[PDB]
Amino acid sequence: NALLRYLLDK
Amino acid sequence: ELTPDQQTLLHFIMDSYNKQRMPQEITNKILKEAFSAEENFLILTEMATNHVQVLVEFTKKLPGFQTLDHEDQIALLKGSAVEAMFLRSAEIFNKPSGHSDLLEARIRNSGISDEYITPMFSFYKSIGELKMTQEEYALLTAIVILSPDRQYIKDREAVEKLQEPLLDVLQKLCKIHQPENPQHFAKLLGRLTELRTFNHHHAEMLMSWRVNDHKFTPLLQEIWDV
Ligand SMILES: COc1cccc(-c2ccc(NC(=O)C3=C(C(=O)O)CCC3)c(F)c2)c1
Repeated sequence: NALLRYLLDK
Repeated sequence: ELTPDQQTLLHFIMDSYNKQRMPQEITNKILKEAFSAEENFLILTEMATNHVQVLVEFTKKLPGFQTLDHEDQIALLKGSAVEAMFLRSAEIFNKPSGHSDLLEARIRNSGISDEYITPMFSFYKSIGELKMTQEEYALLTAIVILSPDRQYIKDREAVEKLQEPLLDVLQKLCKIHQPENPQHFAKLLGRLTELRTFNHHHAEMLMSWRVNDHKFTPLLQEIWDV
């Protein structure tokens, strides 16, 4: 879930 | 009878819910592109992609969400994605009708059969009869996202504590906006039950698309575990 974590963390 | 703190909650959720877009570029395509299963699915892809970006932005701002365990954060996000998307589609559907017919025709011709598509539109009509205000759609969306019942949640009580205040708020709003129908709140929760049947329905949609050789873009693949 790199992409989802990336969007939640920006 | 919203509390001061409830009214603050409500403003915050409302501010976040309308910090949105149907980007103009996707509207332009809906109303202007060529019409084939191929183009229509590309448009649908863009629409789904926008819904998911919107969902992520809304989710991260929900009070308390940042305090949650980081794997639970993802489990809530993935667990809510289908439900939240179709609720937002229902809101939109129920807001011109030429624009609506053209969009509906695209969705009905985006590479899978009408038995997969009709149930969405019956649901949009069903919830539409309820005449919900924007505040009701926003709180319901928050309640869908902060569900303590989703698969894989490690700390369900922490999520329940964030969901409870929203349900209290929604109950009061139902009495403010529909004072003459005291079953309104109960009806909203009955439509949530209806909404949950889309999880299985969505998975069958994806399966039909993929047998038909359609591919999904990166964000959709991740959110829906394709
Ligand atoms: C590309 O992958 C998939 C897979 C499964 C469902 C969908 C889908 C289905 C329906 C909609 N949208 C709508 O039905 C409607 C509106 C909207 O999204 O804004 C408004 C009217 C109806 C939508 F935006 C996306 C996409």
